[PDB]
Amino acid sequence: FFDELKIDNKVDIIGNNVRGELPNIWLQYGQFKLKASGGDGTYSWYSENTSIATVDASGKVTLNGKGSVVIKATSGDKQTVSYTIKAPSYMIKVDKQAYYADAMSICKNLLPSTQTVLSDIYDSWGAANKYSHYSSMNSITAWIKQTSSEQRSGVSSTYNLITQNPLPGVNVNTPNVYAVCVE
Amino acid sequence: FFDELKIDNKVDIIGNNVRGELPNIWLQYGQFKLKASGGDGTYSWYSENTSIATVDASGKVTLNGKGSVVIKATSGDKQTVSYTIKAPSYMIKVDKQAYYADAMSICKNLLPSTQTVLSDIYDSWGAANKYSHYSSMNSITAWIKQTSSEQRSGVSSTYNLITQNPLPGVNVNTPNVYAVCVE
Amino acid sequence: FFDELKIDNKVDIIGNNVRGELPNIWLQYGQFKLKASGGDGTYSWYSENTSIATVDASGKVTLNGKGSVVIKATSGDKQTVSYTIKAPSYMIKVDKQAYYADAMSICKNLLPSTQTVLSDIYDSWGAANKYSHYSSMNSITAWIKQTSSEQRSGVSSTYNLITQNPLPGVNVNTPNVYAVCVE
Amino acid sequence: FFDELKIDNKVDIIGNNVRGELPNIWLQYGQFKLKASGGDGTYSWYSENTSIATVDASGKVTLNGKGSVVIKATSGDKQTVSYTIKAPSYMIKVDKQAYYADAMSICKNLLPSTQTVLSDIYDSWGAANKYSHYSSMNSITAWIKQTSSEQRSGVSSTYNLITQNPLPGVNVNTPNVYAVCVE
Amino acid sequence: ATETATRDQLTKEAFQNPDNQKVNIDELGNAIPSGVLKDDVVANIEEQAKAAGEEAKQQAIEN
Amino acid sequence: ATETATRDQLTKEAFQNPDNQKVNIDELGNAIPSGVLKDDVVANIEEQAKAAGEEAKQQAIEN
Amino acid sequence: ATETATRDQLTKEAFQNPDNQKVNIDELGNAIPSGVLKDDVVANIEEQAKAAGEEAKQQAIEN
Amino acid sequence: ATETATRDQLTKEAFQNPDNQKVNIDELGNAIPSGVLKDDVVANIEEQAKAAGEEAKQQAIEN
Repeated sequence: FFDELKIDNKVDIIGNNVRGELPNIWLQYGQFKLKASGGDGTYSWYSENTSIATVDASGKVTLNGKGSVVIKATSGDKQTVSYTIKAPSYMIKVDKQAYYADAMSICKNLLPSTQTVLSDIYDSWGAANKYSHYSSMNSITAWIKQTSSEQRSGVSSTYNLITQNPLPGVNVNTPNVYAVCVE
Repeated sequence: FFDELKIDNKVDIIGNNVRGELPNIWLQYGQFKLKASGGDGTYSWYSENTSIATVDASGKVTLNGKGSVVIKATSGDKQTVSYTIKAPSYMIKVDKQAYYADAMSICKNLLPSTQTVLSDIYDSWGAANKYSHYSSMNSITAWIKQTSSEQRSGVSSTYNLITQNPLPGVNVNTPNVYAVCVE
Repeated sequence: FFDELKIDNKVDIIGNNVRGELPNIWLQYGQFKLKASGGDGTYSWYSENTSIATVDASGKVTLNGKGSVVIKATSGDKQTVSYTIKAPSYMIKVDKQAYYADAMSICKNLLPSTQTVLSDIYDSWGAANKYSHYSSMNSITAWIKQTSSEQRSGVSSTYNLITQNPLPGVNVNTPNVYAVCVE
Repeated sequence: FFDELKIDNKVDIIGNNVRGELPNIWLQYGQFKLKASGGDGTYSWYSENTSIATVDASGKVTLNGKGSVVIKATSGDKQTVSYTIKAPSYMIKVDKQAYYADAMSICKNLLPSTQTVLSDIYDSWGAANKYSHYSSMNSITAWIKQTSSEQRSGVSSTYNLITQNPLPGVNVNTPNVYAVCVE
Repeated sequence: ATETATRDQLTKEAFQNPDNQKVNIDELGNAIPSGVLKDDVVANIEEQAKAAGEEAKQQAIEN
Repeated sequence: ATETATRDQLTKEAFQNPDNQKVNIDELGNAIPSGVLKDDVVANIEEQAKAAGEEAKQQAIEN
Repeated sequence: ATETATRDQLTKEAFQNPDNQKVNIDELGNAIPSGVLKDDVVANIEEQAKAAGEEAKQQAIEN
Repeated sequence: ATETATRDQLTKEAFQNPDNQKVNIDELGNAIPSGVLKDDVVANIEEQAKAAGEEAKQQAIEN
């Protein structure tokens, strides 16, 4: 007497209890939980491609790479469907902390092009420490590719993913600054 | 066919979804919500003394002064009971922002005696901006009565209620610092 | 069988073997020798006024003051005549050595008005040390009333009677400088 | 009826009316006058060697070089004799004025070895300007080979032949200083 | 020279205004006194003392 | 005097180490370069230059 | 200030030219280094350092 | 450095005492202010400022 199965479109955003659909931009290892309904009562989730993504027995998802992928939800009464996770423009990835000089190096020339970037990730996914991969962290301050202007003063600005906190004119050689890349 | 009435002991802490009993220490204008049960189905709350406290049609409480007081919950079927709010050791109150010199003045010699104070308020009630009176605020940094040591360097340390963020050695003349008193 | 007596007009200048007549200007204690002729063979000299002048048994004269005076030459055969020494414009007198400040004081405002003064005394009488009162001296450097010009630089110039040697711009406080007055 | 001829031993010292015998040390171009007596009445002087010396029709002698030489005095009645001028230890010669550096050079390492030298020349012959070759000069200041001591301070002392005037510690590069050699 | 000091006084006069100081970050994304001047401000200062030197020289030469 | 400069060099040598600088707070509880030295450090520096002055004097007096 | 040194360098730059030094006299009418500058030259120098001070101030004030 | 000035003050403090100044001679064998210090005195001074520099450094290093 079971019902059609189906993975709810809107997704749950672990990072900020804000229900909606997957964002165009991604915070690597970000996390959203999927919802199933009808058929059996149990539900089993699995992901087409593991690199790009993953999910635990509950729907909590962790994006671990850039690209597209599909999640298969199978109900205990052999009823299975897929939810497609389509690639983003860019997906922020956090490498090791280091002076802007090498930040720009680490992240092979790919550093956030402007503050108007990470801000979005935050506005969207929220505080990085909300997610599993982070959480055990209270600080993440990012490099933002210095503009010739602030280039001359030998500095650049930052953004703290876990806290926003924009800081202008920073020593392009201060310790405690993560080298966030942009894929 | 109604049931005995009764205001649930444990209280809800607006500021951090942590359910428990009222804290020994208070953040003025802090907020906890009371729970009623049995009798009629409606519930009407009121507070013995308005100065010391207040509550809206829902149980959300706002402490507005130091002392003890009682909350009366009356069910639509004329069934009424009281919940006692007993005075705290001290209750942090936020006056206007100003140099430590006058901070200690504003707060008539009563400034937090040590960091080990506001920390508790936070640990307990949480981020000040969670509450109505605040919220529209992203920063509250407090004075902490300089120790002779840091007295000599003409400075003192701070705590940001809305964010913790302990800062040592601060210009005892920096703007943007609230003068938190202690009753 | 003796001859008319008579004191030769021209006078001998102890200070520079230059024979001529007494100079209009005088170097106090300067010395000129008078010549007698005819009558007896011996000769006795004497001076009307001792202050203003003096002379030893030989004709050597020493002027010791300002004014006019007469020298009486008497021959051993009671034949006596007079030679008149008439006052000069001014007669240089050497007081004690001291800073220009007091030089001008010592010499009650009367210091040489210009280099064009002592130079004459020299040109005329010669090296001060030639005379008895001096001789045992190798140096005499004089003050010359500073011109407003060199007044500003706090200095003045000098002349060394015993040696000429003009020195411009001198410390109006150098030791070893005599305060020559001008009567 | 003429008398034996003969050149008086003692010599006249042009430079200081001091009669005595030729000095062991010489001031080049110094001048002494010889005295003849007896025979005829006229007298003719001549010098064996012209370089080393010379003499005018009067006996005035000018030494112009180092060595020994003889002066022949011939009376108008063909009576002739010689006066021997024997070489000195050293004979001071005045080269051109220049910095000690080159003074010591000009005078091929031969500069007065000490003040105790020129002093003698003076004490003996007197003021250099007394003699023909000089006279038209009021100043002659000499180099004295700096002692290691005053070598370190980069200086040396001097003596003014025409005036004595010893000056200690002099700029080994001051202009107006003659390079007196010593043969 | 003279510039030596014109250096040390402007370098210090600079640490009076924060906007000349570079900023450094601590354990928790907090800003704190780096202890350095922005390359361009120091740049200018150096550029000044030199000139001020070519002052008390191009002028110390009053004979 | 000489102290004049010993002042300006240590005052600047001080803004090399943050722990000498006072701290100021911005709009959002963030720490930032105040632009001042802790009273005691400046205190010491002043206390030094004076002494250094009583050096090139109690010594400049080599005759 | 800054003037402090502008003082000491011109005061020394002055003892390079004799005609600024006062003269003193020894035992025998001989001229010798007094060890002082003519009131007016020192006067000017002082008058300068002050001005040079009202320079790296009326200018050190570049914000 | 700091030595820069320790230089200029002792160089000037030196022209206070004649016996440090070299002497020059004029037209008539007269002594006059040369305008220079005896190599050894200047020598020492230079030798001092350096040391005084290795002072406010070997000491400016109080953290």
